[PDB]
Amino acid sequence: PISPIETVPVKLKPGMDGPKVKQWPLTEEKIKALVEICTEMEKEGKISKIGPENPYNTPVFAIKKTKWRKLVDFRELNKRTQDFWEVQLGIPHPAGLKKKKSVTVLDVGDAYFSVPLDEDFRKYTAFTIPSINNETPGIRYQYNVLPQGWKGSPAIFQSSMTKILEPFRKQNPDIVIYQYMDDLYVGSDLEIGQHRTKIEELRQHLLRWGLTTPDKKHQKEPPFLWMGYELHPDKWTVQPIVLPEKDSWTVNDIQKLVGKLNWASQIYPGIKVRQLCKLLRGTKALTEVIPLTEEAELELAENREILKEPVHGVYYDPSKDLIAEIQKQGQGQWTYQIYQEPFKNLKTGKYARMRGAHTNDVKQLTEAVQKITTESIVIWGKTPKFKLPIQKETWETWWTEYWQATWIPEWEFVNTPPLVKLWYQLEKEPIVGAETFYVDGAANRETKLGKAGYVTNRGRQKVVTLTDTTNQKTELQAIYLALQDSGLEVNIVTDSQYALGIIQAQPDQSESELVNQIIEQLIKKEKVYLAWVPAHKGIGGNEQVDKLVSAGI
Amino acid sequence: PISPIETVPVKLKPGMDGPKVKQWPLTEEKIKALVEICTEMEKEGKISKIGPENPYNTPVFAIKKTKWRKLVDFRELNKRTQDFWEVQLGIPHPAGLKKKKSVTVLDVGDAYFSVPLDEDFRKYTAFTIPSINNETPGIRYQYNVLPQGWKGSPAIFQSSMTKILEPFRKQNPDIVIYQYMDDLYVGSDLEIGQHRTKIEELRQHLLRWGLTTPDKKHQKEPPFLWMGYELHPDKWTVQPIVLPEKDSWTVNDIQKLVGKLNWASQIYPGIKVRQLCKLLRGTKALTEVIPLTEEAELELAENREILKEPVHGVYYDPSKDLIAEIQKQGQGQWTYQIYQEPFKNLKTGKYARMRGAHTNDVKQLTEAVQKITTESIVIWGKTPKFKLPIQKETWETWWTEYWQATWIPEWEFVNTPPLVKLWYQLEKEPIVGAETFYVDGAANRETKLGKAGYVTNRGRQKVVTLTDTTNQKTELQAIYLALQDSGLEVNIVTDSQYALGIIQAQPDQSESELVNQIIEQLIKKEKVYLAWVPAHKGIGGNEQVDKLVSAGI
Amino acid sequence: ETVPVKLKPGMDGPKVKQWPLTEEKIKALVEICTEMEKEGKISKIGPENPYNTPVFAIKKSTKWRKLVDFRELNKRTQDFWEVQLGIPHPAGLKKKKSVTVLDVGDAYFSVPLDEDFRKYTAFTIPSINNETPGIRYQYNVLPQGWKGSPAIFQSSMTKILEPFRKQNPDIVIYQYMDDLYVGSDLEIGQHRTKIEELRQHLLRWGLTYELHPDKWTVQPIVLPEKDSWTVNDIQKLVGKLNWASQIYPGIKVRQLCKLLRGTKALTEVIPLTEEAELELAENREILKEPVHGVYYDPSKDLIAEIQKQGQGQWTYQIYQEPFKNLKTGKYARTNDVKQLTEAVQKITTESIVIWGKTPKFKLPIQKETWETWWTEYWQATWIPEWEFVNTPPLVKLWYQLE
Amino acid sequence: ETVPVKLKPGMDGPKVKQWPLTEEKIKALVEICTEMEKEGKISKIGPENPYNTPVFAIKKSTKWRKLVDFRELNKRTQDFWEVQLGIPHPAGLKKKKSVTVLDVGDAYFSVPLDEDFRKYTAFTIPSINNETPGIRYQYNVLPQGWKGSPAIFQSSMTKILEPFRKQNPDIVIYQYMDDLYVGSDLEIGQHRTKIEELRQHLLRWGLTYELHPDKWTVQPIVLPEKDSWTVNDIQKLVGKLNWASQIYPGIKVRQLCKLLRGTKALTEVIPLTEEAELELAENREILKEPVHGVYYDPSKDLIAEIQKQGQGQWTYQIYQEPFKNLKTGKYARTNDVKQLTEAVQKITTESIVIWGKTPKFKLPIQKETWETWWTEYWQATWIPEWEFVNTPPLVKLWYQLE
Ligand SMILES: Cn1c(Cn2ccc(C(F)(F)F)c(Oc3cc(Cl)cc(C#N)c3)c2=O)n[nH]c1=O
Ligand SMILES: Cn1c(Cn2ccc(C(F)(F)F)c(Oc3cc(Cl)cc(C#N)c3)c2=O)n[nH]c1=O
Repeated sequence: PISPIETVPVKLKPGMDGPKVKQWPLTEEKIKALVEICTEMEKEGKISKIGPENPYNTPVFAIKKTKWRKLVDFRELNKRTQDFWEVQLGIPHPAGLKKKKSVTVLDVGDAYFSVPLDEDFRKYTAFTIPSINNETPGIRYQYNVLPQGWKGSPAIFQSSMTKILEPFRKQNPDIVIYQYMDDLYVGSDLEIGQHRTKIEELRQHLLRWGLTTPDKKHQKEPPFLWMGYELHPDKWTVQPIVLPEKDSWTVNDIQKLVGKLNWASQIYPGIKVRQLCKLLRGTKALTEVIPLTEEAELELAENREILKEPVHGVYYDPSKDLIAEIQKQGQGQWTYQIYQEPFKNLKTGKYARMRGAHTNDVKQLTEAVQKITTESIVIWGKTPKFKLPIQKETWETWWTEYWQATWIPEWEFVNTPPLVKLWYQLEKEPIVGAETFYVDGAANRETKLGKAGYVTNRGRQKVVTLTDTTNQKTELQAIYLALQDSGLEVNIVTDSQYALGIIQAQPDQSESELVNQIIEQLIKKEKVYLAWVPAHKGIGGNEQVDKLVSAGI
Repeated sequence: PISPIETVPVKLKPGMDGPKVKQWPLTEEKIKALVEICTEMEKEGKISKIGPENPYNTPVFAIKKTKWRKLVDFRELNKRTQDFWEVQLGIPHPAGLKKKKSVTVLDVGDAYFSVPLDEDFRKYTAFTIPSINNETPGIRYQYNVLPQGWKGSPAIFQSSMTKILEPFRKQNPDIVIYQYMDDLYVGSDLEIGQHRTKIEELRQHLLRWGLTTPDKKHQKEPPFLWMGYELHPDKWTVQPIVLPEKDSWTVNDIQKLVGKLNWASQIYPGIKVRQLCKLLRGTKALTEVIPLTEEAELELAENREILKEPVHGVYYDPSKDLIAEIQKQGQGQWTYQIYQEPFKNLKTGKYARMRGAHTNDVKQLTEAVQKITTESIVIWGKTPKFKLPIQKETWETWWTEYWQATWIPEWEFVNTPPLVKLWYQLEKEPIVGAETFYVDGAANRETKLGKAGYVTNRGRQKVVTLTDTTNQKTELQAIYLALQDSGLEVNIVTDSQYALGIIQAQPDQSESELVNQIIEQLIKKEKVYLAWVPAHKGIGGNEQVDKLVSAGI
Repeated sequence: ETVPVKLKPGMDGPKVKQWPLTEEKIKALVEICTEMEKEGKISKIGPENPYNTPVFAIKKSTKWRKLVDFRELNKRTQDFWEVQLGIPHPAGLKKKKSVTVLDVGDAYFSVPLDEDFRKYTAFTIPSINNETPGIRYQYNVLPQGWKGSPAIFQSSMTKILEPFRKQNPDIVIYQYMDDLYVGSDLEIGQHRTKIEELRQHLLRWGLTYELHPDKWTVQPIVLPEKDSWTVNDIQKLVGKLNWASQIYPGIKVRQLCKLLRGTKALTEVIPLTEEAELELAENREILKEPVHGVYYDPSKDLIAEIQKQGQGQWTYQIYQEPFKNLKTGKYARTNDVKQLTEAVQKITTESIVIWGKTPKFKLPIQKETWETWWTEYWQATWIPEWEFVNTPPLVKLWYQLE
Repeated sequence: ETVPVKLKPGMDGPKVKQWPLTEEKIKALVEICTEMEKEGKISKIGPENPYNTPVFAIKKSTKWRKLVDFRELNKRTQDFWEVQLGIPHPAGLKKKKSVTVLDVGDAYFSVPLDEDFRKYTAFTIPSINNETPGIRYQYNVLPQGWKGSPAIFQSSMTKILEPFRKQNPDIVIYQYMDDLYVGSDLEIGQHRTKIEELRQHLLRWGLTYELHPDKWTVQPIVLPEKDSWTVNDIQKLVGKLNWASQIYPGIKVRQLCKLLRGTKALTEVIPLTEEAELELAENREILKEPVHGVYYDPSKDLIAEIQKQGQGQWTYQIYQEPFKNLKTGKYARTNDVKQLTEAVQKITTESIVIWGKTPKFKLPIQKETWETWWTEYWQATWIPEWEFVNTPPLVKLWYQLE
């Protein structure tokens, strides 16, 4: 059964002509198998016989199981075929589905074969069943339907199915038709009666357009085991997850484990993968065994505990609003839950990213909010109302004072420790009755040797020497030096915009241990006033500390 | 059945005392289920009843399927238990197994339970079945055998099984006993008769030490489906690999695909994952769809072709030598095969790494040789003889002239294109009748603005301005500038050890597009002589180009 | 009668992905597009069209409008609209006391689009939770947002404006994309009357703020006036002045640098000298006037940099060569993204008026924040090119106000 | 009678993984260990020992020897062997005309090891293809390779050496790890006779090259002697001299720098001046003598840097402060790893003789190459600490020879 639908006019890439790939002579068993198969296909209208006037060729192979299957190597035709529009933007998410009284799963039968192919394109799908020891002219065919393995098949199928459903979608607007690959997912809030009736009008309308679907007896019933999920009639979950137990974990065993955990994190709250991902760093062989660290073993144990009892997700109610709750889990780890009615979760998730080298929890929380917002727009067409573990005062202080434009949509504070806060604040003006440290750092580009030091207005001085260092590393050393030797109240003068930049952004975590040591000093202090001067312009204490660090550079 | 073997003296971590974790009151169904299970275990000698004089406690849970199972949360005991020696160094590789006439698979029955536990440690495994609504003193037990989920169980089991096998290993040195988890893999070159006889003496010797194994009827027969491999009697392979076909590939679908391909690359030659791994970069959501690039689609197609027909691996012959053949596949991609008899492969593999920012094929080949050497020592206890796609002249030129100590063990050239070669060579001395370019680059640390230029001995001059640049970027711009404006023969004078370093190592590929443009210029040239001078020491043309670049910095 | 449009050789049409849109915006677009299709302005398309341009819904008024992002298609058709059919930019427009902006985009619906170019105008209406594939369409007529539309239509625009121009020879009319910029030296009442008159001329052909560019006075780099100056204050001043010398030729700072001698406390009061005060004033007089030596090169791209000053104020600079400022300014007046959106539109309008080109923006915001939210406050029918930057800590300080 | 050994508080014993070994080396170790176990020197151990130290098999002679890498255990027991039981280093040893090295490691087999320290000496014999778990063992006696062994045994060593020392008061004997360094000013025949005499004293207690340290003359930084000098050659010379000034105090280069004026060709001949030649010779005379101001700080680690010079030659420098060279030198004489191994042992021997400490090596080789192969050529009973570096392109040039 092949659809009477208007074909899609396919073209080849500009400046390109069809494939002319020589057929490799095959064994006798392969040639017979292919003749059997091609005669049957030709009989059903799938392929049609051609003459040797057609100049194109695409290779063919036959493979066994004890049934024979025809394989066509469409690599060359695909390289020459035009680009098509991207099939899907993304995949449906269960948490995005409404609760429907009745739901029918309709898998289209031999989908690609039920769809014609542009007349003027058919020639380029030419293939040759070779004769025994390639002595006589081989049998030559071309496709009439969409060939399997060809670049344009997914796209043309989907568009034909779209054109076909278009009128029925007008006739029944209260019927949900999800289009996914060669499947239709039909949901309605009618009684079993009117539903089975509505399914049949669709099945029939589909048949008028040469498309076959299963009947009430061959029709699947919930729970649907779709794409790694279980779709029950009033709940959803991820499919059974089994975490293996090993004496020795290879790179492959951990990669697989991380994947299953990540997949489980869509509905099971508090899944953590940090310590486990840390092991996969500095990549060794796939069969190579990685010893589990205590922190990785503890992470695996905590996960094992979450998964022991099964958790499910709820469906979407378009009338009720969406609430997103976020919690800080640990070292750059965040976890969230989206519900409408507390605490019946539509979905869960995690955020554990590194947007830079130096950040704080305020930036990480803002980043997580953005990511949840985006995801919500995709799944539900709207933004959630957030419940965040940050006081409105902490947020307002941060955003007003920060150089970067930042925004969180409708949100409200929720006392769920650990709370997100700023761990120190720089002074807006210099401290009276505080020693002024003029810091500097210089490193030789050749020797990679550097010097870090300070000169104070109280006469004090210091210089340390550093090996295999940079100017940036020495400029941070000089600030740290100034924080180590000063009291609880300092005025620091640097000529480094780089270090100034880092510190002013109020980081609490860093990829640098030097920046982490600086952070600890800043938290211990009562008052710190950082200021900047241009370098090599003969400015105060800065010219003095400059000659001090430049010695032996 | 519990082994009469001498126990292993377990300790707690210094300064730590046992767990005292309160038992959570359970439902009646859970308490009954646990009493049923614990009475049975106690009857078999697995657990023994204690009094409330013991101060330790570990939580217990019961879970259903319709059978009830006892779960013990040993997280706290594990945190307090001593560290043990690492169970296995790595996992056996099939290509490392000899071809044995007869092979028996012996899975030990309830392994952990068949092994006692240190008397003085038993107390710390205390658990409490709570009473109904925690009213009366709960039932209290402690383990006598190795508990499941406890930190020391894998280690103590393996060492007990080692001590047990030790005498039998003396009595039968010609019998291969592979120890893996709670399994023994026994192979010999005896006739079916003497083998079945030898298996029984082992089974009996094991039983004298309270360890039960299956009998001839319950004994598994080849092909063995072990750890993702198929162990046939004279060949081995990876287990069936099915590459899914999708309209839309999510981050999760690609991660799973890369994994299966990587696993297939152990025996299927020429597997490529570069383009597919490129897609996984700049990490998006696990359910987020990634559009396949043309280069990724081509890579997927090529892989699909390799896998269509099944490939197997051969076993190891200790008398014959090992040959490793390496081929350059593409953009930092390498593939290898290890055989003894051409071309009957023991195993295959790939190398596609980035050991730095700038490399060449000579460094990559040396890196691949090292990795194969290591792997061979692990699997077979010896190094292979290499067949490399590099002429002995190219290798000798490279190693003699390179600053780094480098070595390839016994190797021989094989003409298998693409051949590995050096694409350019710097002059050992300055060129007569060639223009001398004195190059320099300077960038302001504050503005991030830079200037790149040159001054020649032929009077020529040039200066370009750069945005959001560094000194390193400007110093490479200045060299590129000098290569763009010069003829086929140049003498370049830089003050940058950094750029000097890169170029002298003769790179052909780089993480920098600037370094790649420089590379193209160097290949086009006939002669290039690079030299270095100290900066800011008032040297020749260098002081002139220094004032030129310093303008507006 | 269609004008044949050609892409730069080796350059293919846009293949830009569609941003997720809210239910509200999707419904608004389905209704708009259902009507344009009924009127034959756009047609549903097949999979054989691999091209795509993003579509959004704005308010611009309490009615939903369709905004198409032709930024990619514009760069790819650059030859056609800039050299083949360029709309010259009048230098007089920036000189007028009042400039009014009128949307003329509805004029493009009349003129059909070259049948062979239509595929490049493809766009998709997304679908919540990927229920359905998107609704795909391409243009049959000149589209709003494509720079090629006014390029083709400029001959038809000249005929429409011929009487009005002839009767008001001192009125400058300039067409940028979907808008008409109308400048005059008339009193505000007379100007507003001539705009209403011009709208009547447009009304006969189916076509249905003010800005005061003479009053566009650049914000100079401001130096403080003080009684007592601390070490901290002189250090802040030398910092600000040392940087201004990169832009302005003739900035001296040695007399100020002289005061800063030895390892001193920042809080310590330092007395002013006669030559330091003279240097302070000579630089103060320079910053007042525009920077000497900076000229617009019509072959180079314009860049705009914006800094968040807090308290609802934003500063900006427009240049082609970094620090070689063609214009400087400020924007004032809740929401950081709304305020930023607002400043972006203001700066763009000023650049269209002064040079006939939009600048490439360096935005002090995260890509994702900006991408999720800019459409909630955007009201212009064009979209400038943008990139995301991490503002240097000192640039904000050096461009501060009072 | 056992001496109680204690780790630094908060510091646990070594948990170092075992390197894959070839079948040949595994068999060699199984046979060695089977015998040591029979003699009660080592015992098979249980899983309750979480500690591990790498084991290797060398040749050092055509007989396989067991080498245990106690580098980690040594750093962890540093307090015991350095301050609690330190073996003083004689300053006179480096002054003797001949120093002979004798292995005394077999002496440690007699003395039992503190029962509570034994667990820390754990090591594994690996298994090809992970057939079996490794064969695990720990020491019952003082182990060869652990710095605590000569520390404990030094009282027993003094008794053994008391007669020989008393009869040869001008013979210096020093114990470093498993070796005895014996120095004298006697003629080579007399020296060799006194060594044979000393071996007899050792032979009564169960104990069974030469170096010429007076002849250790540091390779100075060599400046070329030339008729005609090109621009290239002066540039190479100023480069070499500018760097030497960082090490040597009193290096002048301005007279040489003077010659390099204007944008000139590298191949162009430049004539020498009277003051340039005087500067060239004054620096030449300085490099001859050792660097003034550099002294060994016994509290700091020693570092050794090695450069590959090609043609079988290698240069090296020993310092504690970068470029503050305590010693410089060269090694000459196939295989890069073999040659490097050879130089490493030579430099280490010289450092043990001069300071009583091994230096931390910066090796111009890939971690993996070095780790796979160093054991094929290693003959010393100790192992120095090492790291892998990417040699600066110019350091090789500046330390070159003739
Ligand atoms: C299970 N279920 C529900 C949830 N639900 C709601 C609506 C639809 C609709 F038909 F509209 F697509 C569903 O159909 C789907 C959708 C997808 Cl993405 C995959 C599969 C499969 N295999 C089936 C659906 O599963 N509501 N009631 C009930 O029984
Ligand atoms: C299959 N096979 C062979 C190859 N071979 C050779 C030796 C052994 C020996 F017993 F020694 F371990 C084998 O036993 C193993 C080893 C491992 Cl790692 C896993 C499994 C499983 N499940 C079985 C073995 O499979 N030779 N002959 C033949 O039939």
